[PDB]
Amino acid sequence: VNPTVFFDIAVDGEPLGRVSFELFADKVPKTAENFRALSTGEKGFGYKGSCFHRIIPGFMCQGGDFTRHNGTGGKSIYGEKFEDENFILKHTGPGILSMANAGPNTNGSQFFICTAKTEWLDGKHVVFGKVKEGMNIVEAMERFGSRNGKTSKKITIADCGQL
Repeated sequence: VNPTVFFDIAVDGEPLGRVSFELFADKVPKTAENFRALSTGEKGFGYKGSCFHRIIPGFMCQGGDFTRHNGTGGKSIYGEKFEDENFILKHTGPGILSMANAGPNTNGSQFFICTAKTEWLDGKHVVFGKVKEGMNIVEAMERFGSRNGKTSKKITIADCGQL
């Protein structure tokens, strides 16, 4: 059975709500496992306390850079980077969870939650989960973004784990 993980989101330290995600371990097991373990922190590092550094309304919310907090950092549980596992799943609409990258085979810890259909990313970014509960909370987060992606308040993962 596919794992479910949660993020409790805060805005300038104030609780906003919870978003949960189904991870598609049945189709992208290596990529799902990376996100799962980073969400429980069981390897000794992970997403708890990290921020969403880039939020563009009508496109995506990007996070997962727990080492440099700005899009230049992060690392996977397999090392600094890992390969594109497959591209079976596509960017079909809001709620899709997909890996950020900087070229072929450069997955780390950064990810994005789509808030629109982003079909031009198909075959370039590995899709590995979807929002299960709390899409309304993603929509609320999105309002703190801007056209250039800077956030008007600090959006953090106050807690996270596996359900």
